[PDB]
Parts: sequence; C-alpha cells; structure tokens
Amino acid sequence: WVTEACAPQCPEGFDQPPVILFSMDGFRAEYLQTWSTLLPNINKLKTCGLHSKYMRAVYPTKAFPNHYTIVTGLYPESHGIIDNNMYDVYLNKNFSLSSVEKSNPAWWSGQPIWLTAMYQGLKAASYYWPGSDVAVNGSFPNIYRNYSNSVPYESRIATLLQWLDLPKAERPSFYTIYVEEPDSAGHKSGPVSAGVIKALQLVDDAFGMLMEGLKQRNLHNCVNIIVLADHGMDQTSCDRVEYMTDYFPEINFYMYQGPAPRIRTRNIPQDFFTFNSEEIVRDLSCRKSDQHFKPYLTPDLPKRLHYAKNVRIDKVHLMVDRQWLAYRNKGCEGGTHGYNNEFKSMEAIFLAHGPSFKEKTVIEPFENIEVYNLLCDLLHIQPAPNNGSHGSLNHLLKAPFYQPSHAEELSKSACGFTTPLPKDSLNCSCLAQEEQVNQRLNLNRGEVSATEKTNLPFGRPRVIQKNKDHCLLYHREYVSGFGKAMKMPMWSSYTVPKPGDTSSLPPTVPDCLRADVRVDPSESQKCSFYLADQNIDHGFLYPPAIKGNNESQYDALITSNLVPMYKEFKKMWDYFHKVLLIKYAIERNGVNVVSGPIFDYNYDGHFDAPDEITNYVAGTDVPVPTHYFVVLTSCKNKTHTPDSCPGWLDVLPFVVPHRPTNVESCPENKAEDLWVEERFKAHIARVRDVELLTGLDFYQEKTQPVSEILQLKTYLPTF
Ligand SMILES: Nc1ncnc2c1ncn2[C@@H]1O[C@H](COP(=O)(O)NP(=O)(O)OP(=O)(O)O)[C@@H](O)[C@H]1O
Ligand SMILES: *[C@@H]1O[C@H](CO)[C@@H](O[C@@H]2O[C@H](CO)[C@@H](O)[C@H](O)[C@H]2NC(C)=O)[C@H](O)[C@H]1NC(C)=O
Ligand SMILES: *[C@@H]1O[C@H](CO)[C@@H](O[C@@H]2O[C@H](CO)[C@@H](O)[C@H](O)[C@H]2NC(C)=O)[C@H](O)[C@H]1NC(C)=O
Ligand SMILES: *[C@@H]1O[C@H](CO)[C@@H](O[C@@H]2O[C@H](CO)[C@@H](O)[C@H](O)[C@H]2NC(C)=O)[C@H](O)[C@H]1NC(C)=O
Ligand SMILES: *[C@@H]1O[C@H](CO)[C@@H](O)[C@H](O)[C@H]1NC(C)=O
Ligand SMILES: [Ca+2]
Ligand SMILES: [Zn+2]
Ligand SMILES: [Zn+2]
Repeated sequence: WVTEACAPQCPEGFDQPPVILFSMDGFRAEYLQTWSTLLPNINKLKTCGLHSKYMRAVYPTKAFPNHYTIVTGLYPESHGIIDNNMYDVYLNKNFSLSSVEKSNPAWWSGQPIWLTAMYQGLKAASYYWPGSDVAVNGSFPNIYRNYSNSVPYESRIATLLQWLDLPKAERPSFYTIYVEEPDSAGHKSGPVSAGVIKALQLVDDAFGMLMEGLKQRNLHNCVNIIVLADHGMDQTSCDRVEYMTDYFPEINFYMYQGPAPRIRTRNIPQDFFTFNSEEIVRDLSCRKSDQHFKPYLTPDLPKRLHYAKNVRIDKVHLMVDRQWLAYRNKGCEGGTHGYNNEFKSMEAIFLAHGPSFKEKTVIEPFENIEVYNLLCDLLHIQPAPNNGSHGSLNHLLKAPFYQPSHAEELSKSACGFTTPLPKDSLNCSCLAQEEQVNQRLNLNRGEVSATEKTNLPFGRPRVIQKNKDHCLLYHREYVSGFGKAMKMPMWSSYTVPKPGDTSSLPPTVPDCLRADVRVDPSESQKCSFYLADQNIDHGFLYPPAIKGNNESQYDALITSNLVPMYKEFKKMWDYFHKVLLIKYAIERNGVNVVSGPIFDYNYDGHFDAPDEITNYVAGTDVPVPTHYFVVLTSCKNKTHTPDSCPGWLDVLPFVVPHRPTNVESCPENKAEDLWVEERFKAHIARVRDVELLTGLDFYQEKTQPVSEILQLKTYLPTF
C-alpha cells in the first residue's frame, strides 16, 4: 500500500462503506506541515486523500473534553466533560482518570456517534476512546474494550481487522481507535525533539499496519478512514511558570494547576455557591506589567470558546499565555496542552481517505464540533442535537448526504412615515433651524432599493426569534432593524467605502439628538432614561461621522440607533468606529458593518427571553446588553467592494463584552491605540456565534450554496 499509487472499490458482501475514526493524541498540525515526508504511510494518505491545514480543537485542549466533543458535536459545557479532572456539586463526587468515577454515566451527557448509530440500526465497535468504555445513556457499544495504555498498537489494529472479518449481521459499520502517541513523547521531551519523531514514526507504522491489513481484505479503497487528533503541543520550562504565591499572602483554595487553571473552594458542597469568585479575579487583575496570564469570570470569557454554562466549570477561571504554566505553590520540563484552541501550537490534524471523500483535496481549517455531523452523513444516519453547523462540511465529500437550507424567519417585519412632526418630544432636543432633515428620513421606492443595495448587499438578517415585534427602518447611509419591545435596534447594516489618506476625520455632532417620527412614542427610547443613570449613557450603534458631509450625519442623531452603553465601554466603542474601522476599510477596500446588542445573562450562548434579562437601565423597562457584536464583511479578492462583489466573502466578527470597567484591557498607562485593538482581537467569534446570541441569521440574499455560506459562518480568523 505504501509503495502503491493513488486510486468505490468495495467487494461483494459489503454494501455500505465502513467508517474508522483513528485518533493520534497530541498530533499537532506542525507535525504534518514539517515532518510529513518522514512518515511514508501518512504522507501517502495526505497526498491521495483529503486533509486540512489544521483542525481547530476545543478549550481546554485536553484528551477527554476534545475526544468526547468529536463523537458528540457538543461543546465541553454541553456534553459535561469540561476537564480530565473535575468536580460536580449536585452529585458530590470527583472525576479523575485514576478514579473509578470515570465509568459513572452521570458525568457523561449528550449522545455519541456510536450510540447514534446503534439507535438507528447500525452496529458500532470501539478499541479505546474516552466514553466508549463507559455506559453512556445506559447502553454500551456492540464491541467495547476497557482502556489499557500499555497495549501494543499492532494487536489493537489486528483485532479491529478481525471485526471487519465478521459476517454482515454481526459486523459493525462504525469504528474508533485511540493511540497515546505523539502526546506521551511531547510531555517527555517537547514538540521539537527527536523523541516525538520516533513517536510519529511509531504512529505511521501503526496506521501502515491498518492500511496493509485493509489492502489484503480489499477494503483499503472502500473504508472511509478518518485519522485526526484531539489537540497539539507547546514547549514548557520551569522558568516559564507563574506562581500563585507571588499574588496571594495565603492560599485557602483548590486550584486545577496547568494550562487551563480553575479556582475552587476547599469546603464543598456548602461553601461552593457562597465562595467569593469575583474577589479572586479582582486580586489577580493586572498585578504585574509583565504578567503571563489574565483572570476571567465564566460569562466574561470570550464567547467563541463556549466555556461557562456547566456547574463543573468554576466561576473563576485563568487564561494563561503561550508556553507559560500556572501552579498553586513553588513545588514542567518538556511540553503540555490545555491552552487556548486559537493558538498555532494547539492546532490538531485532520486526514481522510475513502470513496465518500474528495481525492487530492486540501480543505480550509474547521472546528472539531463539525466532525460528528460528517460522521452521521458517512454512516447515512440522522444526527442528535449538536452544536456543529450541519452541512458546513459538504465540500469535503464527493456526494453530500445532507443538503442544508436557509434558516426560516419566525417573525415578520411590520413603522411607516406619515408626517414629519413628532407627537412626543421624548425629553430630547437639538440646538439647531426647521425640520428639513425629517423629510430626508422619508425615502421613496427607488431610494429604499438604493440603500438596500449599497448598505444591505447580502440581505437583511432574518429574525429567527418567535413573536419578536420589530420594524425595518431605512436611511440613506444605513439600514437598521428596530426591536419595538426592547426600544433599541437588534441590528444595523452599513457599507463604509474605501477612504482616502484622511489624516483629519470629521467629528461627531455634540448635544444634538432628536425624536423618531416613524417609531411610536410608546415603543420609543427617551433621553431622560439616561439622565437618572450616571453609570450608563446613550450610545449610537451606527457612527454618524463615517459617511457623507456634515448635513448627512443628522439621520443617526435620533431616538432610534440609541443603545445603552457604559462610560468606560464608550472608550472602546468610539475609538473602534473612529480609528480602527477606517484602518481596516483601507486594507479590505471598503467594509460592510452589521452591529447590534447581545443579551446572555444566563451565559448559555443563546439569546435571552425578556424574563432571562436581569439588568435594565435605572428605573426603566429598556434592557442592558451583556455583549455587543460587530460583523465586518468584505471579499476574498481585494479588487471588489462589499456593496458590489461577485465572489467569495471575507468575514471578521466580534463579540465585545459590555462591562462597566475596562479591567480586562487594563487602560492604566496605555493609550487607547494599545488596548482597544487587543480586546477586540481577543473577542473575535464565528458568524454562527453572533447568530445564536441574537437569533438573527445573516447572508440569505447571497448568490452562493447554503453549504458554502456555512463555511463563512463557521470561519474563525486567526492572526
Ligand atoms: N478511554 C480512556 N479511559 C481512561 N483513560 C484514558 C482513556 N483514553 C486515554 N486515557 C488516558 O488519558 C491520557 C491522555 O490524557 P491527556 O492528554 O488529556 N493528559 P496528560 O497527557 O496525562 O497530561 P496533562 O497535560 O493533562 O497533565 C492517555 O495517555 C491515557 O493514559
Ligand atoms: C475531591 O478531591 C479533593 C482533593 O483533591 C478534596 O478536597 C479536600 O476537601 C476537604 C473538605 O472536604 C478540604 O478540607 C481539603 O483541603 C481538600 N483537599 C485539598 C488538597 O485541598 C475533595 O473533598 C474531593 N471531593 C470528593 C467528593 O471526593
Ligand atoms: C470492563 O470492566 C468492568 C468492571 O470490571 C466490567 O464490568 C462488569 O461486568 C460483569 C459482567 O461481565 C458484571 O457482572 C459486573 O457487575 C460489571 N461491573 C461493573 C462495575 O460494571 C466489564 O465487563 C469490562 N468490560 C470488558 C469488555 O472487559
Ligand atoms: C449545544 O447543543 C445542545 C443540544 O442542542 C444545547 O443544549 C440544550 O439547551 C436547551 C436550552 O438551554 C436545554 O433545554 C436542553 O436541555 C439542552 N440539552 C443538553 C443535552 O444540553 C446547547 O445549548 C447548545 N449550545 C450551543 C452553544 O449552541
Ligand atoms: C437514551 O436512550 C433512549 C432509548 O430508548 C432514547 O430514547 C433517548 O433519546 C436516549 N437519550 C440520550 C440523551 O441519548
Ligand atoms: Ca441566554
Ligand atoms: Zn490528548
Ligand atoms: Zn497529553
């Protein structure tokens, strides 16, 4: 097989292609992009078959959360396995690799692929996998095997080939195989060592034994083999470790030491809920200028990670930088994993071979949460509710099983111009003159279609929320979707064109703010609402001084486009729309911005119901957003503008947390140009992430297949 050339070639007896999920622990993308030629069998698979540049892991980048994420399609917070070592309050038990509690079905949530196959009339066998040796939802896989890390790989492969020798009735359709290397060698020496090469050569022979075995069984060109990894590897040193003793006078708390630290109380389960978690982050927030970590609360963490809604995730969490560790006391060598999944060193591998997959194709990077949807499509089975976008991975397959469709709108738009005179002043006034700008808001059929072409190129974001009373408001420079109930816009779409050298930019008009004649005063936001609240003040979603002359910016300064913002948050919001937005408009040759509020007080990752919202503006029914999104959209080819682009798009979304203090960025000593960009970049999320938090599906009028649009939806930009 290793000497053979690139080729369904399935023989009689086998009617459907079998799926094998090969896992090589700690096999980073760096290993495949540098040492691939040293691996004869793996190099023959990357050339003939299909492979990605890298496969994005899930935080924390460890075996048990990632392996179980691949088989379920759920985030660690949803499937329960948030860490290899964790504690449950309600069950009052400790989960550990050495403990017997690993076999307890109460820890394991969701439905893995092997069970999904069994519930749909397909047998599933497994030779090692975190969860396969556990009775998830009562049932066990058809051929499960109790874990033993010291078993030789040749015997593991031999028994898997023996399962394929079984007759059609007893013969399983789905398989999984786990390998400890090149992870064990990564901890022993490091990611750039001779030790990992020997382990990489050892996994190559192990994969070689499977392909050579399948060759004599005439299944090497029939089997849909998927060789992937859980995480990557990063070098560590005893000099590159942050000690907690240098931050606290006395340690009276339990900490999960390593790349993903979690602070918990010792007295459990009584003092768990009453433990002052917000105190620890406050005592760790920018204590040193050369600090190698950042303390975070569960909802304060970047939304893209999806690591908050689970009782096992301790409220106080630590975000350690690249190559650096965190320990409780003074009492390391080689390498480790558990860091941010966005990091280059934590990028896993993905390689596939078979008749279902496209031959000699190098696909773009994707998240492990999507593997479950692909596995279901390969086995011809309906998936269980997972967090992966079904249909996103159709570009990998020659013949896609699931054809995705656009998200159905559950709420119809129904605001209209009648007279330019306002019924109620709403305690707001502009010093400037007669009401001439009020008639400019009133646009004819042609003028509406003009702004629905320039500022709305991919169409209006459809409301996926049930009974959401909303109205569409049109302006010459921006189109917005006002939310009648929350008295603020859900979204605001506007295409900023490519500007000149622009050394001096026009400033925003101060003290000028009028009332909207289209929106009814009962559903309108009053300026007196922010008068009583000293902490929160009126902020505009769409910046007025971004398009046109001094007269044109009068449309934004109205009761509409007004959203509640903190005085400290405005420093991040205004600087981004005055310096950064223009800077990235030059690089992309114009940019389409879709911005709005996010309500996620229950930190589940989904949009909040009116009852779910806990904080409102002082003595008013207008809510306060938890986060604010900014979706920047352009094109892959820089020659075209977002208003008129034929081809593939380029996206840069954000989920900026709406916090009363900039304690996350730490603005002390640093000028706005040194921390605003850094925070936005740290809070970059997928288009699917903004969609789930708002209940607004984007890009529905874009002339491209639903499968191709989902690739942009799942896309996460990495710098
Ligand atoms: N199904 C399983 N059941 C129990 N233990 C397993 C199973 N699969 C793998 N393991 C064990 O989990 C290890 C991989 O876990 P990890 O890579 O997540 N953690 P490790 O390398 O020990 O170091 P840390 O950075 O977490 O300190 C393997 O080497 C096995 O010993
Ligand atoms: C889980 O294991 C930890 C130890 O790893 C246990 O923590 C101890 O809990 C007692 C109170 O019950 C404290 O006084 C000790 O200080 C804790 N130990 C350490 C090392 O800090 C915990 O009780 C275990 N939980 C269960 C349910 O087994
Ligand atoms: C994996 O190990 C477990 C625990 O040793 C085995 O489970 C036992 O199975 C027998 C029947 O074979 C039952 O009578 C026991 O009650 C089970 N114990 C527990 C704690 O579940 C299991 O059979 C082993 N599986 C394999 C494939 O070796
Ligand atoms: C990931 O998917 C799961 C399943 O679709 C979601 O979990 C469900 O969420 C609803 C609403 O909160 C609950 O009523 C269900 O009980 C949950 N089920 C399970 C098994 O957890 C989860 O919210 C999704 N997460 C994201 C980020 O999309
Ligand atoms: C558990 O198994 C039963 C079998 O009847 C099934 O109906 C149910 O959906 C399963 N639940 C999960 C969470 O897999
Ligand atoms: Ca929510
Ligand atoms: Zn691992
Ligand atoms: Zn490991």
